[PDB]
Amino acid sequence: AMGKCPTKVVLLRNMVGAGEVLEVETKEECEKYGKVGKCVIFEIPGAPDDEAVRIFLEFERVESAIKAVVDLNGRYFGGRVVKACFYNLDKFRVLDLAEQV
Repeated sequence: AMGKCPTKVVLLRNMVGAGEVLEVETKEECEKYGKVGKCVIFEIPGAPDDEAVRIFLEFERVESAIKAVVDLNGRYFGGRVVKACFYNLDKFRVLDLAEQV
């Protein structure tokens, strides 16, 4: 599974439903793990409520991404259980953000 392979890009699922609108706020929260290159919120218009909103964080170093996944996977956030994993760097760069993880 793509989600298990360590990269600089972290995918956060089930952090919020559709919607609200966060990119600056999540990015600011994830600075504790290290420098964040960018943050992309992608909404799948399907879609199960715990998979509708994908939040991507590209860290400047892989160390920061790993720390974030370990710290946030399984975390309780406003009644929701967050799923954190890695995402393929190449897929992220061409904005192919709907891949199975």
